[PDB]
Amino acid sequence: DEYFDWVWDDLNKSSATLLSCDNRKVSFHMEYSCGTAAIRGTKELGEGQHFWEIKMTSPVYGTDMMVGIGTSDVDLDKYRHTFCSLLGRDEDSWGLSYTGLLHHKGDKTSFSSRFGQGSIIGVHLDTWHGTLTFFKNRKCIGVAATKLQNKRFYPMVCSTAARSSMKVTRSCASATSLQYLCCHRLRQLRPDSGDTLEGLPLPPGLKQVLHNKLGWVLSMS
Amino acid sequence: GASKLRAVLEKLKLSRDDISTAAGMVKGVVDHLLLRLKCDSAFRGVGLLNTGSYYEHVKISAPNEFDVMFKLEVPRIQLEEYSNTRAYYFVKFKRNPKENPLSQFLEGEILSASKMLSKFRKIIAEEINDIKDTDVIMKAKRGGSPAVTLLISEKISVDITLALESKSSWPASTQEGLRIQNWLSAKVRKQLRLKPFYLVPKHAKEGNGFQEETWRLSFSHIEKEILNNHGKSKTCCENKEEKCCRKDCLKLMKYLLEQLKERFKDKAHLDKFSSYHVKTAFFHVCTQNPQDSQWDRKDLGLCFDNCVTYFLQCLRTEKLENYFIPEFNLFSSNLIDKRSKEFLTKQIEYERNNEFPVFDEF
Amino acid sequence: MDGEEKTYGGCEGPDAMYVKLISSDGHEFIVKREHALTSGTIKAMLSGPGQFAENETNEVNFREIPSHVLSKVCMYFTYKVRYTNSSTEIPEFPIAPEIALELLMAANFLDC
Amino acid sequence: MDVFLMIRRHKTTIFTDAKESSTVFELKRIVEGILKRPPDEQRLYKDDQLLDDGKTLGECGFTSQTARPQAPATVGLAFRADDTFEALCIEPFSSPPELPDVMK
Ligand SMILES: [Zn+2]
Repeated sequence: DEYFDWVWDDLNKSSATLLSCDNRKVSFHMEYSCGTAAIRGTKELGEGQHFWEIKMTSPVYGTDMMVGIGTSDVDLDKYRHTFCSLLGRDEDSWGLSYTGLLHHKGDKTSFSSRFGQGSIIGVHLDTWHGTLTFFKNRKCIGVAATKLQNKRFYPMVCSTAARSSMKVTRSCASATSLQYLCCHRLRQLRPDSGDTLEGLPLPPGLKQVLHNKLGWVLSMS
Repeated sequence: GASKLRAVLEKLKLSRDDISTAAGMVKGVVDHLLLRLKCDSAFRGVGLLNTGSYYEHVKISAPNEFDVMFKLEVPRIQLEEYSNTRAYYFVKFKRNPKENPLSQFLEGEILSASKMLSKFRKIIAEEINDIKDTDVIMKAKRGGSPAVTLLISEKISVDITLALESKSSWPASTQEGLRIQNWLSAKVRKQLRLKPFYLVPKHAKEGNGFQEETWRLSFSHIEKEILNNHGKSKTCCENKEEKCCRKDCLKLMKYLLEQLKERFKDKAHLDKFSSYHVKTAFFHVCTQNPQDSQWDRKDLGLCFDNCVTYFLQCLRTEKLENYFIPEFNLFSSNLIDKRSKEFLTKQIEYERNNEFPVFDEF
Repeated sequence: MDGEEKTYGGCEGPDAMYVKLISSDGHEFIVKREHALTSGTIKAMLSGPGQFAENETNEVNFREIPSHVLSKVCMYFTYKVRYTNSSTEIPEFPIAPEIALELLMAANFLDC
Repeated sequence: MDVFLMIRRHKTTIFTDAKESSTVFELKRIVEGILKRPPDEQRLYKDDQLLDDGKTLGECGFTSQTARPQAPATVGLAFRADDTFEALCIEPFSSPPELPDVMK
């Protein structure tokens, strides 16, 4: 895969987590687990476009394990000694729980089905129009948030299972261009087929670069 | 991690046979007590509520502390509420021809459970010395309902309780309970709705004192009956392929609750919780999910978690409704302190998030 | 705002504020200076020698781009120059899907 | 406040962002600033109907509602043919290709 674009912040993480494999794998509570533990990303998403998906490796359990986005105004170690959902508790953060429910602004909205060990979850972000999209097991679930203009964000994950970890496998970014918007429009006009290159004689090089840029768009509907 | 749950299940299973080996001693003792009571005039009609299963066991890891419940049929009575509790009742004898089981306990206009238990103790003490092939000692009181405690030699201990019975129709206070219609269809609901109900004695207490003479509805036989015939159809678990794991998920939770109390026995702050609360929550859960397809042997995991999540949410919201009296709130602040409630929430969540560390000591 | 003076009426020389774009079919679209500089090819070619003179004709002809494609290019240019870093909610860019199926070749042909 | 509009004549097809309170004569002034054609020589129309130079675009039916970001309203422009109305020199755009069935 193409080199990932950000790591979990070495200087910004809760007082109970260890990081490994060039920080690609983050591990939560290798002993007592007596509170919530959380981390942020290093790169800011306020400009351009972004996309990344996270692969799970450990059995799921506990109060809540959630993947989402938020600002830097939220504190990490405020729940160092308490079991709680940190993501989505305030208007400045969002979160999707493994139980198939979404947290935002301190409320709960059921969004999708549950997932656990071995599952792959994908998130698509479009800051220019301020819309956010979630993907699961290389399938489309649906749009979750919109009207997020002028706001700056970092990616966060929160955990509460001991003996458990999460692992970012791919991280890339791109700028707004015709290779973004026109191909999204084409996929909206070609949702039935799994592949979109069929019937298109366009050069293989631009084909491969548009894979590396928006592979899900050509392979998702 | 269902491997640990299956392993502890087998470990609990392997000690099943030792009960019947020692059951003969207690069988003989309760038989001698039964004949002794039957020669008396006060309790000429006392019988056995579970013939063929003549013992009841409350603790899942206490093969030496038996429990037995004697039934005592009563022909015709009238009941009334106490200060609008909707779970505690009085009793009265309304009209009968010349047939008096025992009216000498009638004081004022209430049959006296205090005198009931007072004579009940005296009969047991005057009888117990008659046994000569086994040393038996009768131990002090521990509660309103288990007013008698019987200890055999040193190991076997039994507490005896008594209950009344009546064939009259169930009162209107339980009209909305037992929402089984979606689970086992209304036909079974209607036929079990005419089986008798049992009134056990239980004192009422307040800040300025305690009011001793009060009764309470009991449904242990029906509670066992649904669990015995849990299947949506007659054929559930009748073949090796269709087995369902409804039964194990309750004995699992009893063991957890007993273990937590054992580990925190010093401060005694968790001594107000029993297995009744565990059983009620599981019954609510299975009413919520009546389909048999949700209880396959493979998973066990989502069902145990649903049980613990339901109990946790009930504990947080301070709401727990009795399965037969839908208005009764056992978790109300009148009975259980919020301090102990939050203590138990903290402990249960810690165990859930640490993957039940207490089960590893076994 | 009205009656802009600029002390000469413009800066059509080294700071050419209007440049002229002719399509293959003859359709003519004007763009402001930063609109022209947005496309890499236009800003690269405008940097050529002699093009900074006052009398140079600020004209570019696209013999390979028809009217509709050039119109959509100008549309995107105006959109991005006006609501760049927009504080208010940014409106969508909906084109009819029977007419916008070909805009892919515009990106790599014009380097925009 | 500015409104997104567009002005077209023959080859020319020019977008504009004049303020709503501006006048049609101000549109002529802008066209003069762009292509050195004096306001007097210019003539503006809507659809194919005559218009007055003193009227404002607000009363000419062009407002922010017509200023949709996806489609600014079109304003007709004409250059005086010596002394009279010039002919319809507008040239239609190229035909669009037919979409195949598998995108249908
Ligand atoms: Zn079954």
